[PDB]
Amino acid sequence: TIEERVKKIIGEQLGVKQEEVTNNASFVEDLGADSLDTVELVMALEEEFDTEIPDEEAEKITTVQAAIDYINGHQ
Amino acid sequence: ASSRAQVLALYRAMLRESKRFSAYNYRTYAVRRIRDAFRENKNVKDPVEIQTLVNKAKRDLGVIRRQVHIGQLYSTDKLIIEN
Amino acid sequence: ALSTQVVDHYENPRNVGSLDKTSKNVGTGLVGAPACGDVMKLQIQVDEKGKIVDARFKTFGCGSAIASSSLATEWVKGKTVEEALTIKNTDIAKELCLPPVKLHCSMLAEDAIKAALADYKLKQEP
Amino acid sequence: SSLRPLYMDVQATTPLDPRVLDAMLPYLINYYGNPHSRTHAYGWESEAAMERARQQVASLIGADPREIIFTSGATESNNIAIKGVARFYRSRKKHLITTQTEHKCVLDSCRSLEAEGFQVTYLPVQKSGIIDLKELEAAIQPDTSLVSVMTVNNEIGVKQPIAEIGRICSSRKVYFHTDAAQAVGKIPLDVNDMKIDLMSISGHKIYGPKGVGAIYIRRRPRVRVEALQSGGGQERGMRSGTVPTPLVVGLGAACEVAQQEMEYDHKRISKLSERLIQNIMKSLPDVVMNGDPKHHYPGCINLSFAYVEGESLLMALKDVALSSGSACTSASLEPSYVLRAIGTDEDLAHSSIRFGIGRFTTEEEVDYTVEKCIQHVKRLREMSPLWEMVQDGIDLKSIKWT
Repeated sequence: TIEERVKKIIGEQLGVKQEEVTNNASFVEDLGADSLDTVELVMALEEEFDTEIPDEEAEKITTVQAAIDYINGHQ
Repeated sequence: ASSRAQVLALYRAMLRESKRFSAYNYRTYAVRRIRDAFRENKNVKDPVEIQTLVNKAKRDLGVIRRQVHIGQLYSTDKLIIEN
Repeated sequence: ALSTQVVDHYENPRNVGSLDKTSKNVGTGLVGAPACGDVMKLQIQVDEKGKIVDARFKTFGCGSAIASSSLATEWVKGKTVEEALTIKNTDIAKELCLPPVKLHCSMLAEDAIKAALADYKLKQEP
Repeated sequence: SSLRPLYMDVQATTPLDPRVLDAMLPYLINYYGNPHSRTHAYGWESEAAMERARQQVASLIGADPREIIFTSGATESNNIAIKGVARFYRSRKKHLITTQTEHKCVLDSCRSLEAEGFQVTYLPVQKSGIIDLKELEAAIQPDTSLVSVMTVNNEIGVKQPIAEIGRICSSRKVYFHTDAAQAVGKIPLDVNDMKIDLMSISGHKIYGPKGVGAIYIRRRPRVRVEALQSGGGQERGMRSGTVPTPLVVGLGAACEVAQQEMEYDHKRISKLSERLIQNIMKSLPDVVMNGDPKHHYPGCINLSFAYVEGESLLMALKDVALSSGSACTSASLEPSYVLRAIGTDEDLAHSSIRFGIGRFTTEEEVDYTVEKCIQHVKRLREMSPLWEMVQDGIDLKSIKWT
C-alpha cells in the first residue's frame, strides 16, 4: 500500500493483472482503455486519494507513471 | 461545438453528480445506468442521432442535479449494507 | 411494528434443544399441527422430589409462537410440577405484550406445558 | 437512528423513479390548476400535462390515448372493468370467467356480482400456476360477458398466456380484461397483438406515485362499460371526479421511463434473479420455487423453506424488507389462496417467502439477502421440531396432530 496504490487502481479499473501495469504503460496504447474508461479511471484516482483532479490536469494523466506523479505531488 | 467533447464532459459531470445521491438505491442505479448507456451507445455514427442522445443526457443531468439536492434536503439513515 | 420482547427469544435463544423421551423423569408435550403453522415441542426434567430442574423446546411457528414456547420453557424451571400448572396463557401474553391476533400462540404454549406435565405424570404411576 | 433494511418487496410497492418525481414537482408547486378549469392558463397548462401523460400511457401499451381513462389505482380499474362490463350487458349476459389466483380486488368484485345475481366461474390453475387454455375455452357460455385473467401474478410472478386468451375471447366475441398491474413496463404489452379489450394499470408498481392508475378501454371494436363513480362526466363519463394532474403526470412519466428501460431492466433483473434462486437452492435442501420458471417474471420469486415458518424467517431476516404467505402477515387475514390454488401442501404454504428484485436492486443486496437467508433457515431448522423429526427418519405425513 505504497502510493503505487495507483497501480492497483489502474489494474482494477482496466481489468489488467498488476503485472502488466508498468510505469511506462499508457492506458490507451498499452492497457486497452478507451476514453470512457479513462474518465472513470481519473475519477477512481480522485476518490481513492481524496483529491480533485481538474480537466487540464486530467488530460495530462495518460500513463501509469503520470498518475503516480500527480498523486505524489498533491499529497 | 464538438460532440466528443460534449460527450466526455457530460459523462464526467453525470458520474460526479450521481455519486452525490444520498440514497444508496438512486446513487448506485444512476452511476451504473450512466456507465452502461454511454457504453451501449459508443458506436453510434449518425450525427443527428448522437445529438439526440446528447440532448437527452443534458436533460437527465438536470434531473440528477435537482433530485440529488431534494434527496439531500430530505435524507434518511443509511442502509444496513453501507456499514 | 417490531416487538422487542418477542424478537429477543429468537435473537438470544435459550433452552433450545431436546431431553431424553425415554426417561421416567422427562415429560414431552407436542402440540399444534404443521398445517396450522404452529407446532411446539416442550420437554421438562423433574428431579426425584417433584421440582422441574430443566426444560427444552423446539417450535415451528411465527416469532410470537417461538417466544411463547421459549418463555414457557424458562418459566417452568424451578417450579414444582404442581406449580407449573399455575402458568396461564394470559401471563405469557402479558409478559410478551402479545396483540389479540397472537393470543392463540400463548394458549398453545400453555397447552404444551400441560401436555409435558401430563406425559410426566403418566410415567410416574409405578 | 439505526441503519435501514434493504428493500426486497417491489411487488408490494416501488420507490419513485427520481425522473418521475422530477416530472411531478412543477405540478406540486406552480402548475396547480384544475385540468377541468377551461377558462384560464392554470387550467390550460394542467389540461395539457394530463393529455401528455395520457399519450405516454397509451404509447407503452400500443393504445390510442382516447382509450386511456385515469383512475386512483389498479383496484379502481379492476372494479370498473369487472362491474362496469357486467352491469352494462346484464340484460343479455350474466356469466363471467376469472381464475382462482387473481388479485383480491378482481375476486371480491366477482363475489359482489354473484350477490347481484351473476354467475362466475373461478377457473383453477395447474400446479405451474398457469390456467389450462382448453378449460377456459370449455367454460365460455352463450351469456358470458367477460373473461378476466391477470398478466403477471403478484405473489408468485407467473405469466398467463394473455395473447392466447385474447385469441379465444376475440373469436367468441367475449370481452377480455387483464389486470396488468405487475406487468406494465416490465414485459412487452401490446393491446392489439394480445387482443386485449380492457386492462388495469397501477402507478406505484412501476416507479410512479401511489394513488393513481389507469384502465385501457378498447374503442374499436367498441367495448362498453357502465361507469361506477357518479359525477360531472370527467374522463369521457367513465371516471367522474377531478383528474389529479401531478399524479397522472407521474404515471405518464413512469410509463415513458418504463418504455425506455424495460429491456435493460429485464436483462439485469433476470441475472440477479437467477443468482438469488441458484445460490439459495445450492446451499439449502428442501427449498421449492412456487410457480413454473418457464412462464415467470424474474423480479417476483416465491420460495418455500420446508420445516421453517415464514413469518419467523421474516423476523430472522431483520435487515431485509420482504413478504410472506403465512396468514399472520398478509394483512392479519387469511392464508395464501394462491399457494393453495397451485396445490401447495398447507404446511409448505406457511413456509413461503416472496423476494422482489427491481430497477434499483444491487448485486450486493441480493448477495446479502442470500447469505442471511441461508444462515437463518439453518438456525430456524435447528429450532424446528419438524426438522428434528425428519432428521430422525420420521414421516411427518404419518403423525396424528392435535
